[PDB]
Amino acid sequence: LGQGDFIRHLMDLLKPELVRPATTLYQHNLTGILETAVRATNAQFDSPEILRRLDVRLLEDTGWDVFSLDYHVDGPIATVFTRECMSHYLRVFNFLWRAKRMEYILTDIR
Amino acid sequence: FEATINKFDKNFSAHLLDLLARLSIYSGMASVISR
Amino acid sequence: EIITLQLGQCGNQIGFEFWKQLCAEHGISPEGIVEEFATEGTDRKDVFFYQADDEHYIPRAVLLDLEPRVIHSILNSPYAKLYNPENIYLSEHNNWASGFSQGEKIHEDIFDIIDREADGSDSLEGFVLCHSIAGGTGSGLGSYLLERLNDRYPKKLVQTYSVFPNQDEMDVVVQPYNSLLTLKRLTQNADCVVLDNTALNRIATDSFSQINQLVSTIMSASTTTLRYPGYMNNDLIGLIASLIFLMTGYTPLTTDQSVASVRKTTVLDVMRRLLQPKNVMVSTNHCYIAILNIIQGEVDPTQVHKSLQRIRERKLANFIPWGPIQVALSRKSPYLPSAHRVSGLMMANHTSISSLFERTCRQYDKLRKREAFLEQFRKEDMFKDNFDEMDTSREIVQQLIDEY
Amino acid sequence: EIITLQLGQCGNQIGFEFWKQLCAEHGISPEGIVEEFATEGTDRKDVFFYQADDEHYIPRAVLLDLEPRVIHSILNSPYAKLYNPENIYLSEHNNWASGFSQGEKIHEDIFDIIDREADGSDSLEGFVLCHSIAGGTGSGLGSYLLERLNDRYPKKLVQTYSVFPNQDEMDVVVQPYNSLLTLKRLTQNADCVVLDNTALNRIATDSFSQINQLVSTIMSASTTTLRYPGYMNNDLIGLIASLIFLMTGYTPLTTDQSVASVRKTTVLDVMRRLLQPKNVMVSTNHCYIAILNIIQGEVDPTQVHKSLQRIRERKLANFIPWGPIQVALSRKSPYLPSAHRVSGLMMANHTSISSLFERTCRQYDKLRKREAFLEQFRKEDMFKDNFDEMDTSREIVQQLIDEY
Repeated sequence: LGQGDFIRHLMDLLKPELVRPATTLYQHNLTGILETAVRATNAQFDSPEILRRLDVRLLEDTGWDVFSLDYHVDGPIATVFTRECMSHYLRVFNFLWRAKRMEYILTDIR
Repeated sequence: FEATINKFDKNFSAHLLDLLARLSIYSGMASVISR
Repeated sequence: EIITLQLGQCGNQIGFEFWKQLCAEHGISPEGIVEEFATEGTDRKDVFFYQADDEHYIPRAVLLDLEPRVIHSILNSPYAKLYNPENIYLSEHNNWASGFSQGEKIHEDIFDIIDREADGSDSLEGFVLCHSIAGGTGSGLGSYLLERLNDRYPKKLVQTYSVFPNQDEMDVVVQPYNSLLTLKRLTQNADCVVLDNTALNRIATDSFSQINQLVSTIMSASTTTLRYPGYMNNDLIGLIASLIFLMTGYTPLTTDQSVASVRKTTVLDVMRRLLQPKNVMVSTNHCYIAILNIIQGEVDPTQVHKSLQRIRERKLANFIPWGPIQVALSRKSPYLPSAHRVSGLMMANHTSISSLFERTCRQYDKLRKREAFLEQFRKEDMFKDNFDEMDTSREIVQQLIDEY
Repeated sequence: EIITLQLGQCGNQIGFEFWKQLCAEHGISPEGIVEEFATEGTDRKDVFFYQADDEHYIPRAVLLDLEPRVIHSILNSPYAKLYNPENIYLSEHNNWASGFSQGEKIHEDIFDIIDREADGSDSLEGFVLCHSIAGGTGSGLGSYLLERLNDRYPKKLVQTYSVFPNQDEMDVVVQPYNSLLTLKRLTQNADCVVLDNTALNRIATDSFSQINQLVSTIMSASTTTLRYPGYMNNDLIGLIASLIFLMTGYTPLTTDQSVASVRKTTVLDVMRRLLQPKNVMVSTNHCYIAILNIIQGEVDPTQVHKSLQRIRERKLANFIPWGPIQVALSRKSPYLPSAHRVSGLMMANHTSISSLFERTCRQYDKLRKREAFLEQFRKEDMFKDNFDEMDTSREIVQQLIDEY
């Protein structure tokens, strides 16, 4: 979440979707929303290569409990991350996602 | 003639509500309803 | 995204110099062209500008005025071509009632322009209003627009930079009425920046061009982080929630000739300076309600924590007994010289502001007992029968003062 | 292919500037020669022009007029040599009855010309008529030609650009009669574009040369896709079926001096602008019947879908409760500068047009009760005995209004 500008728009577009239960959620729909955010925010001016790996994954309730980004990496660069950094980032990304919706709720009440 | 035009309406409108039904259940194929 | 509604001569100028500051910050050419050095810029431009097929950028601004002269002069400036001629509006041909009557008369075209501008933005966030509350144009026209806007758009923010009349100086003889009515409308419709000529010129000392340059500086520094995305405070609503009437202060309010004293400027000294009544640009153990400090330049959060700790221990401030500040950090534009090592802007809500209204109420009560200068008001339809509007407005302001 | 029948001074001019626009678009020299840069052109020319052994192109146009002066001036223009002298017809030597009487008198030569032109086209699709309904020439002559044409050619379309008299301005004192009769004939024979000087000049403001330049722009933009083949809407009948009285509007109606504001023009903003009553060039919860928007320039169908979705949700339009729009895309001519990133033209059928006739009927009823200016009409054979024609026409128009 070090971008901030991109995650702001991404939390405004997933609001109408994640409120529904997880059973009606299918991954093929959210990708069009993620792709829309990367185009509108400042993340468009970015290396096309790294943007090819950034996608969504569905953890396996409510839509605010199974959504998370993945950024899969394979090849030579995969010897630095080694399937454990990707099992640690997602362990972190939840705590930064919760502490981000608990704030945009409290600026909506305000 | 005056009595068969209304039959086609009940017949054709029934198939269209079937097309719009199946074209909704999908994960493009969803933007067709807006067309 | 955001829209700017500037009314009266005061608002018209305010907008002129605000957009001057903006184009200076974002490297936008006077004609709307983009400079070569700024081609690869990272700064976000959608917030205040929208680009055009000709590659030029157009402000999301609308010009309103009862008189042509000011805007005609604006269009003779080097910045003339930048604005959108379609949006600009001028009356074909000094009272609040007259202003509101005209507002009722020219509803259609104004809201046409506003709708056209609104539909060009995907994620409009709120409104910005710049006007003076004393003169006939600003007061009445802003009143009418605020009313019909809060009615039209019940899901958009409404922010204003309202300029208050000087009081030590005896300018509008009929100022009490216009000020009181504009305050009524502000309480009844405005989401959220008070301004006065008296203290503003006081700090300037110790032409309208320089005064409003300072005001535009305040506005731009307020909107910086929104313009420059970071980690926290990435939206106007975030700003408003963290505070909610306001007053402002800016530390590096230094002339172009006063850069000779390059004083080693920490964050602590700045944030301290933002607290003193002298720097508060506006003129019962009255205390604070909220404080926000936006800091530009290099900043170490350890320094921020230390400054906060020391100020808390030194108890230089007073807070409400019935309720439990904020220090946000931004990045300077990469273009304007960083003559200041670190700079600070403060926006706060403090109870003392109540006094303002107590003066104006005292002013208004000092006239309503003798029916001074009511002849023109009776002319307009709104005050044709009676003046119950005035009584309701006065009681509303009294209720607000009691609440404070 | 298509034929153009233009009558009266209004129609004669309309044709002059329409063909000016066409030759500008297709790169046709004033003399009928083709420019070198356009030698390899892909644009279809048969629709409005037929080439000649001398390599020059001749319009499928016929000039009709009760008076010589206008066409004589036309033949003194730089475009004079372009037209076909054979087709042009001038009466050797302001009333509808007189016009229809002459039409009865000069049947033979007119239909000779029309047949000659028709036999030169393999796939003629319909007819185009340009005329004014008030003046004596246009009204009566168009009436006669429409009658005898619908009789002669029962398998060809008949499209008209009928110009309606100004009403706010009190021009033809006997306008109600001519207008009412021409409307009778239009309902009784015309396949399918209303036009009025009042709103047309209103939009022009906010000489006949410029007014009719705008009108020719409308006509050319209407016929663009037919001229420029694409995928869909490759025929006039396709146009008519998708809608079926009409009104029109064009977004980029900008002076040659008003290009300075190069506003970033999406498709959404254009298609939105085409909806407002202001842009409708013509002057009970009245609603729409049909809407068509032809868009020129780069266009992404995703943008079109998004605009349609948003407008549908915003419910800016109203539709018939008893029945279930269309957005077609074309390509600009490769020659005229693309000063507009994307442009839009709208043709719609809306119930409010009924009001027009209600005015004219009110006008006509405001005269028939006192028998004003009937002396000249009694002179002609058609109204020599009685005026039952007038009564039938009035009742037909009343029936049409009731149907609306």
